[PDB]
Amino acid sequence: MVDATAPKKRTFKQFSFKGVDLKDLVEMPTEEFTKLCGARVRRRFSRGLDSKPMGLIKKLRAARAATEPNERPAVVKTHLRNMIVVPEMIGSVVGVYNGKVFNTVEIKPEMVGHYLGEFSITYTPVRHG
Amino acid sequence: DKAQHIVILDQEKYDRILKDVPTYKYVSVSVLVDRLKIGGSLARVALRQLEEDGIITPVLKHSKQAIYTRAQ
Amino acid sequence: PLVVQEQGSFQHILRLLNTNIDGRIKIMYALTKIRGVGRRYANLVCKKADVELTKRAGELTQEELERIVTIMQNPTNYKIPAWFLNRQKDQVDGKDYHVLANNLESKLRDDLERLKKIRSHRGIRHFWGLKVRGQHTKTTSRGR
Amino acid sequence: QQIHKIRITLTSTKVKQLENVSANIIRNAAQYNIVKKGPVRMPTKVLKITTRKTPNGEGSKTWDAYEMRIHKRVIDLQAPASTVKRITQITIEPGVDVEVTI
Amino acid sequence: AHENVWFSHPRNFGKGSRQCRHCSSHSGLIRKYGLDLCRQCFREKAADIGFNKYR
Amino acid sequence: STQSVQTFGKKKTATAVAHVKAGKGLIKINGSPITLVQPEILRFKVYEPLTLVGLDKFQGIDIRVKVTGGGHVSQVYAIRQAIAKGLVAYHQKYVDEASKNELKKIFASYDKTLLVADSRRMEPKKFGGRGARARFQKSY
Amino acid sequence: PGVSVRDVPAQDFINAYAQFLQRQGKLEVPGYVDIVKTSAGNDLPPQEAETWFYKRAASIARHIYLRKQVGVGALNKLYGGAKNRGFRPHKHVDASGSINRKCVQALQKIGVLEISPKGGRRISENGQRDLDRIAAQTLEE
Amino acid sequence: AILSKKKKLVADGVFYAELNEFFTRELAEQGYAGVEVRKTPSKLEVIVKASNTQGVLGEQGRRIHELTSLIVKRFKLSPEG
RNA sequence: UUUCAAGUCGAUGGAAGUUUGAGGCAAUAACAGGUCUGUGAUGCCCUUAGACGUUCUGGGCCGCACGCGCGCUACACUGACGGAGCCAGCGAGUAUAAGCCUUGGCCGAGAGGUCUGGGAAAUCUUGUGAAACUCCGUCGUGCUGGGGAUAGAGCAUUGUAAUUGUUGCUCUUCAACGAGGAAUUCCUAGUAAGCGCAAGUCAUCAGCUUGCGUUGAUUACGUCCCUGCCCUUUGUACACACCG
Ligand SMILES: [Mg+2]
Ligand SMILES: [Mg+2]
Ligand SMILES: [Mg+2]
Ligand SMILES: [Mg+2]
Ligand SMILES: [Mg+2]
Ligand SMILES: [Mg+2]
Ligand SMILES: [Mg+2]
Ligand SMILES: [Mg+2]
Ligand SMILES: [Mg+2]
Ligand SMILES: [Mg+2]
Ligand SMILES: [Mg+2]
Ligand SMILES: [Mg+2]
Ligand SMILES: [Mg+2]
Ligand SMILES: [Mg+2]
Ligand SMILES: [Mg+2]
Ligand SMILES: [Mg+2]
Ligand SMILES: [Mg+2]
Ligand SMILES: [Mg+2]
Ligand SMILES: [Mg+2]
Ligand SMILES: [Mg+2]
Ligand SMILES: [Mg+2]
Ligand SMILES: [Mg+2]
Ligand SMILES: [Mg+2]
Ligand SMILES: [Zn+2]
Repeated sequence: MVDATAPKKRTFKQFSFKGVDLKDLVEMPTEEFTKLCGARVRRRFSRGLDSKPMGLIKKLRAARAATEPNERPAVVKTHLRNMIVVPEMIGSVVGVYNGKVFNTVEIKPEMVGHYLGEFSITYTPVRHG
Repeated sequence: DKAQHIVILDQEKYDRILKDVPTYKYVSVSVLVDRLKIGGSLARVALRQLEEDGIITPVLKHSKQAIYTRAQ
Repeated sequence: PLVVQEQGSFQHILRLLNTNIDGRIKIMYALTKIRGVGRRYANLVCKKADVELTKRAGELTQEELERIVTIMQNPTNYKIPAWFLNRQKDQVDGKDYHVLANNLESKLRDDLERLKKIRSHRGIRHFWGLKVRGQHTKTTSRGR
Repeated sequence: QQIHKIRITLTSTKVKQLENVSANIIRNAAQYNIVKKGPVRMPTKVLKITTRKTPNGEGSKTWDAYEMRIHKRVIDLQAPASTVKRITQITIEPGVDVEVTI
Repeated sequence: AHENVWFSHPRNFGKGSRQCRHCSSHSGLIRKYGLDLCRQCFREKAADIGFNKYR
Repeated sequence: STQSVQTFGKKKTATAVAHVKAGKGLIKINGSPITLVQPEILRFKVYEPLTLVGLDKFQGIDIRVKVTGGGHVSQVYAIRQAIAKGLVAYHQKYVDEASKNELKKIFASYDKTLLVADSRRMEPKKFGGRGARARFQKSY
Repeated sequence: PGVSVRDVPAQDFINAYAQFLQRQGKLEVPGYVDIVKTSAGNDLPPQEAETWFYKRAASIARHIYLRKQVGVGALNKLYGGAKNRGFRPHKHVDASGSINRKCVQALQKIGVLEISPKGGRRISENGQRDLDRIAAQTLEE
Repeated sequence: AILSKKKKLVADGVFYAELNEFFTRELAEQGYAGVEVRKTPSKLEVIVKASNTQGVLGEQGRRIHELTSLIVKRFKLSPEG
């Protein structure tokens, strides 16, 4: 086995997703971004983007443009919880239906590539006793 | 857990094998394992060579069963 | 192709990647004791290192032992396919990796908080210790 | 377009009318000196459907096993096309359907 | 507007994509041999169609 | 042509068409020698019709069989029946019937299935269970 | 009288044709043979790493000899076996397509087989010639 | 269009089953017994057996004429077929 | 043997001598048995425009401290893998669709992708070259190469949509389980037991049923001891009939 050492190094590290750091990630077009994520995401964008996902992105873009003192970009509500989070919509706040209520989530960078409804549980957890 | 059968053949066991196997009515994989304390894989290579060396006569040939007897 | 004998060369206990390996196990199945090394993976690193599988663990010399730990730590450098690896398309740097004994639980852990930090549904059920892959829990998994 | 090698395919659910039409055509192909090949008994097909007896879902699990036997016969004739078609109208039967292929 | 929403969800390749000839039901449909009949509707029409019980 | 008789033997689903022609004694299984039967432990089932009468009976006849259907074991019983029936059928047609009745005596006294096909077939499965007679386990 | 492939046991004929094909060395072996498993239903690669490709090609040659226009899809089903689904019952799963397609392609460049009309892969004019030869050098002992 | 043999004999039966119930609902008051479909070249003969053949063939056979029209328009049959 | 009767048990012949094997149908009445969640089958009650009609979106029917039932994998060597041998039967399959069965060729470790062709079918898929099985090897009684849950990362397919992973594939993790208490189920010959395959549901998903075939036994061919039912006799203050 010889030996082993683990001296971890840094350089003012910016958050990075699969070799692409946050700076370049956000202004990459979503066409380019999907080429470096999982198989399920890659298949979905090849199948054709219907109007519903693209319409939410347009509203989400406008909601950030409404405010330019750099605070939270006001909530956009939606039912479409099969939305795949893209770097374009990082930092936006969306209200995602869980069947009854608008769960409010703020799009953190580590949420990218996930399904929008995966962060809003649709059922209150069971509590016996 | 108590088996701890020997899998490496040293020199003390090697000549003990060639001194004990001929004095057997019937040798097989289990017979070699049972009394010589060697492993099953080591028994199989020992049988295939002891037959090639002429000490052991093959009564019956089979993958799952090797029936051998003394050649004297 | 015949029985051979040796004295003093066998090594009863091996230490690879800070894990103790029993020396009387066949080499392909001895390495499976190292967590992160399965039967399929151990078969290929031995074939890439030109270590014939017909050898017990203690039979190997030091020269061969170092040659194996080098390959496991650099699989892509030894014509090991990317799809054959443990951790491919890594989350942070996007390169294909194969995590090993002590590194596996660290990055397995780092994946758990990464799921829990974003508070995804899969990460939440992992926190509760419940099944995360959609399994029914009504009637199964009642032990403790 | 004269004498041709002509196939007549016979399918029906019931064999009595099928064999009557088959024999009647063979009979008419005998007194008329027309060389013939057949009839050829194709392996009969058993169309089976197995449903549950209960309209509801209560009781012992009992099943029906319905059947629909389909018998198919093909006969080869060596005659001009005008002769074979008029033979079909001679031996027309409601149960048996006829298709003619050259 | 409304016509683009009313009855807009696809109703193909599904259980609701087909129905019984007789009762227009969605459950217990029989598609073998292109029957497209409910299993209950089939029993009351089997003799007419030509299905008989022999064995 | 020549003295040729064609017969068949059967087991559950296996059917072995025996072409017993005459000749130097050629005996092949699907174009392969009987000396190469795949089930070695069952190699003596097809050797029985040979050693019972004596190989001298096969000097003048050659037999080529084509066995299809059934399973591995069911095919062995189909082959041995086609051979036994083929030897008898040749004697009845091209040899005196006194010899044919002699051969038939030794075969029948040893195994009925050499000449008589086994009539056993699989019982149909009935609903309410996973087998013909077996039923789903009942609970109260 | 002559000797054919059908006159020799299958199991030890392939062991002899495999030995010749390896010592001849002209068969082109793809580069992933030391890595891959024969079938998706299998869980481990073949134990005879150096010789398994030759033996499988020998088996393919013998199997094609006895039939007419067998395809490569049929070869996957033939060498496929029961998959070890964990708790679900066993099932038959076909073998890997590349291994079989490379073998028949490899066998096509050694001269034993060729693409037959109406599909499949016939045995070559020389394919009968050299297989029947190996049969003779099998049964002399 | 192109329909299989298995699917054609079943379709003829299914057509008979649906056609038979249609007469039971429409001609219930006339003692409807059964229907016989006699296929023939260039024509589809249908024989209905009823206790009263006046209610079907009434007022210069108006009902039977207006009843065969309900079958041409539902099974896409030629008016003469 | 027998009341020499109905029959039964043995042989011989026979393809078949258990009703030849197996099923389908199946009497006189009856149950508050189950279904109005099969019906454009229904009486009545409720609702009928802020619908309890119908449609659209999203969730749920899977939700988990627990008790119970039908099952599938297994606990190993009569075995696991690795090569090799290589045999069934019952069935199904499409068009200007809304897309069927898909060989053969070519890519791909696989899963899978692509190009042509055949088949509305004893023709082509298909000999469905299925699995158990057999041979030769590795393993060697070890929670081991038995077992494959749980979980991490990745690759494809179906589908508008896969997150609460549809499913498949690759690597890795490798858990209880070391033959199971009280109890209790099914079964007598090609039967039981294994072992797979097809059809139904089905865009996708079979640890499910309905069938089919491969390999193929142990043990009775008897009894009323337990259990259920039937008959006869008997008691009854029950007859809406002991839920009296
Ligand atoms: Mg809601
Ligand atoms: Mg196979
Ligand atoms: Mg295999
Ligand atoms: Mg297993
Ligand atoms: Mg298993
Ligand atoms: Mg009967
Ligand atoms: Mg009630
Ligand atoms: Mg209702
Ligand atoms: Mg209703
Ligand atoms: Mg219904
Ligand atoms: Mg409403
Ligand atoms: Mg439910
Ligand atoms: Mg849930
Ligand atoms: Mg049940
Ligand atoms: Mg095996
Ligand atoms: Mg066919
Ligand atoms: Mg273990
Ligand atoms: Mg697993
Ligand atoms: Mg008991
Ligand atoms: Mg009981
Ligand atoms: Mg589902
Ligand atoms: Mg299915
Ligand atoms: Mg009384
Ligand atoms: Zn219906």
